[PDB]
Amino acid sequence: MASSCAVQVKLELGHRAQVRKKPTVEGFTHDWMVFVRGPEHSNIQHFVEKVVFHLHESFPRPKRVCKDPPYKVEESGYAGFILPIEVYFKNKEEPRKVRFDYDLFLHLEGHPPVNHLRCEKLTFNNPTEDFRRKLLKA
Amino acid sequence: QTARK
Repeated sequence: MASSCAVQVKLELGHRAQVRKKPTVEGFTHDWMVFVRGPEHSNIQHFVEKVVFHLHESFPRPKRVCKDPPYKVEESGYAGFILPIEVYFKNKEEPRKVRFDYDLFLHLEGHPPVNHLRCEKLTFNNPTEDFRRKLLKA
Repeated sequence: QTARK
């Protein structure tokens, strides 16, 4: 054709982590929550099929799948770790998904809680008409 | 930061 398209989508990955007043019965010291969302309350479900959070193997059932927003996991724990996150698209071509290795870090007692935000730009060059329609509703 | 695993 005479024309081509490049679509850019912004994602926000982030987490909050707080030292518990009182450890859990297992002795877990922190409460945390990790999330994937669009910026400024934008709807990313238009183009996201699901978000898979791969927790550390010490967690029971570490593969946590979110098929609907909010795309998040809340847990209690004792150590920070790398958390691979897979964002799956409502796309029939490539790419079908994208992966981010998210640093789920915790702060020691006596320091402010963690409130971290990580911004990611995705670029889709010449998506299918169908995927383009989904991306550009978001 | 706390310890890691």
